[PDB]
Amino acid sequence: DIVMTQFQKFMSTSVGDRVSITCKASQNVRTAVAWYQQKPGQSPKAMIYLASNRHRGVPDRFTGSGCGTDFTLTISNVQCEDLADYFCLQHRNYPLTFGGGTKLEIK
Amino acid sequence: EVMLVESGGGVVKPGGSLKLSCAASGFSFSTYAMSWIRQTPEKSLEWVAAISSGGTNTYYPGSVKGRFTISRDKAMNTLYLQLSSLRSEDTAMYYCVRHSGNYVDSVMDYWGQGTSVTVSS
Amino acid sequence: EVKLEESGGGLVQPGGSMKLSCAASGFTFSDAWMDWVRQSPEKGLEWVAQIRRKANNHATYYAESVKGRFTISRDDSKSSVYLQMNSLRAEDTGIYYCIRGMTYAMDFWGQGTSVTVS
Amino acid sequence: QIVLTQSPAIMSASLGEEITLTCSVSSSVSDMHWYQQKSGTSPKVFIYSTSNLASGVPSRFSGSGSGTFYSLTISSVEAEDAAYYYCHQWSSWTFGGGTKLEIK
Amino acid sequence: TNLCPFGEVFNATRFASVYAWNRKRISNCVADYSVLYNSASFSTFKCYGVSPTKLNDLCFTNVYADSFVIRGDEVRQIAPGQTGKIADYNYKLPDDFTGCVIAWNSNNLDSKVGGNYNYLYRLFRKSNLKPFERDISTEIYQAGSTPCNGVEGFNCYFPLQSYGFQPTNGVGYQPYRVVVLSFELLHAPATVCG
Ligand SMILES: *[C@@H]1O[C@H](CO)[C@@H](O[C@@H]2O[C@H](CO)[C@@H](O)[C@H](O)[C@H]2NC(C)=O)[C@H](O)[C@H]1NC(C)=O
Repeated sequence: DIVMTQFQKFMSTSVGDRVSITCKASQNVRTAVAWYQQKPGQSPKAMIYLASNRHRGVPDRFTGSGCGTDFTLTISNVQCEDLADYFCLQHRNYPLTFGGGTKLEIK
Repeated sequence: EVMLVESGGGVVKPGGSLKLSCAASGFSFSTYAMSWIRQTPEKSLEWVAAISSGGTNTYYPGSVKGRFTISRDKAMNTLYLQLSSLRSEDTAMYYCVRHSGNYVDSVMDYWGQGTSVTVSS
Repeated sequence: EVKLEESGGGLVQPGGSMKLSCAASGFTFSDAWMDWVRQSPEKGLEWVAQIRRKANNHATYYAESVKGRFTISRDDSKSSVYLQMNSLRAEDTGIYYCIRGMTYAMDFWGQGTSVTVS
Repeated sequence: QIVLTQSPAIMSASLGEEITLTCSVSSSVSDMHWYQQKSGTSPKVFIYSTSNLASGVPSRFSGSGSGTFYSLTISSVEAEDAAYYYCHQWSSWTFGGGTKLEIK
Repeated sequence: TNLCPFGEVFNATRFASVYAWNRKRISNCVADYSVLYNSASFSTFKCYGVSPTKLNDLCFTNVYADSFVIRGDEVRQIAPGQTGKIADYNYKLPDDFTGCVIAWNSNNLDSKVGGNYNYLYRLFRKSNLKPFERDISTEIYQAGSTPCNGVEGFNCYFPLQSYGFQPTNGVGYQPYRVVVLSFELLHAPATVCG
C-alpha cells in the first residue's frame, strides 16, 4: 500500500512565525492528498483538499502546495488557535493511509 | 462637515402607512448612492432598501419587497423610505446611510441618527 | 445545519459483535460518499470502510485488514449508515468517526464512538 | 444566500492585550467591511476592503482576510475600544452577528 | 448613415454562460459609443486604455464584444491583471488591454422563483487561461488511479457547477450581465469609425 511518511512529530515555533509541515510519500500519488487539523478533544476538521485547494471557513494562513511525492502545508502568522495535530492522507488507491501527525506547541 | 438627520418615526398600528424622511446636507447629493438600514431591538442590523446614484435601480430584500418604497429627490435634497403593510417584526430604528460611490457596492461612510418606528397597540 | 451522530459505545469480549450506526441529517443523503475512520492511541489514524452514493451501485471498499470481519450498509430512506462488525480482535480498539464526504468539499466529520475490547 | 457568522458572540480582553475578531462567510465573497457601534450612538465605519482604515480611527486596528475568513486585529486594547463590531459585505442583505468587546 | 448593431448583443433575451461566452465580430459599422456611455442604466462602465468621451473619434478595424453572465461580486475580476475564479478559469483579459467593460444588473430576467440552473461556470482547470481563450470540455478530470467510467461519486469530480440564481440573493449575488468591448487594430483598412 501507499504509505505517507511524516517524520516530524514535534514542531516548536513561537507566536507569529512561519511553519512548514512536510508529508513525504513513497510512490507518486499525483495530487490526491488532504490535510486535517485535529484540536485536542475534537474530531479533525478539513484544511486542504486535493493538495492545493482551501476549504470554507479556514483562514488565508493555511496554504498547502506541491505535487509528486513530497507535499507541504505551510502556515504563516501562527496564532494560539493553531495548537493541534496535522495529518495527511492519500486517496489514489483504496488502501487509504493517513500520516503520523505533527503536534505544535507554543514556545 | 456631513450631516444626515432623520424624521418621521413614530407609533402606528399594523396595516398603516408611514413615510420617513432624511434631509442630507454637506456634500454633493446626487453623485452618491444611498440606502436605509434598520436595527431590530436585538441589535441585529440589516439592509432594508438601497438606491443607486441616478435614482434608477432600487434593491429591496425578499422580506419587504412590494411593500417598502424608497425615493430620492435631488431638488429639495432629502431621501424618503415610505412604509406600508407593517407586520409585527418591523419594529426597529431606521438609519439613513450614504455609500462612497455611485453604486451600492461601496462602503457606508456616514450614518444618520435614526428615529424609531414601533408598531403595536 | 449539517450534523452526524454515532452510537454503540461499549466494550465487548473478543468474539462478540457490535453494530455502529451513524444517523445523518441536514443534507441530501442520496449523493454522499461516507467512510468510517479509526483512531487508536498506538497506531494513530486508520481507515476502515467506505460506502458510495446511489449512482455507483452502493459500492463497498474495505481495507485489507478488516476483510470478512466488517460489513457496511446504508439506507437513504432512514438517512443513516451502519457499520456491522463481527468476530472482533484485540487491535480493533479505538474511536470510529463517521464522515460525510472525504477529500472534497463538504468534508464534515462526526464526533466518534469509543469501542474497546477486553 | 450568504450567512455571516462571527465567533464567539461576546469576547473580552485585558488592557493592552491583542485580540482578533473573526467573520466567517458561507461561500466566497470579495472583501468585507467592519463597523463599530457604541452604546447609544449610530454605527460608524472603521475598515473597508479588509485592509484600509477610515479617517480618524486610531492606528491600532488592522484587518486581514480573503475568501471566506476575515479578521479584525487590535494591537493594544485600551478602555475606549469597548463596542460591538459588525461585518457586512455587499452580497448579504443582512449584517454580521456582532461581537461585543468588554474590558476585563 | 447606417448605425452599428448593438441592439442584439446588449438587450438580448438570453445570454450565454461565462464558460462559453459569445464572441461577436463587428465590422463595417458606424458605431455610436456615446449613446452607450450616456444611458445611465449600466452600473460599471470602465475603459482600460482609451478615453470614454473620445470613443467616437477613433477608427478601428475590428471590434469584438464578449457577452456573459456572472455574479455581481465577480465583475471586479474582468480587469486587466486581476485574479480569481473567473479570471483564471473562465475569462482572462491580458494586461495590455484596450477596451471598455460594461455591466448592469439583470435580476429581473436571469432569475426564477425556483432557481435558474442554466448559467454554469468552471470550477477548476489544469492551468490558468491564457487571454482570450475559451475551453468547453466537460470531462470529469480523473482524480485517482482507477478509470471510473463517467461517474461522480468519489474522485472523478465534475468541473462545472451551476449558479444558484434566486430573486432573493443579495445585490452582489444577483446576475450581472457583462459585455466586454475589445478594440483590435490590425494592418488593414479601418472601417469601424463612427
Ligand atoms: C435595448 O432596448 C432598450 C429598450 O428599448 C433601449 O432603451 C431605449 O433607449 C433609447 C436610446 O436613448 C431611448 O430613446 C428609449 O426611450 C429607451 N427605451 C425605453 C427607456 O423604454 C436600450 O437603449 C437598448 N440598448 C441599446 C444598446 O441600444
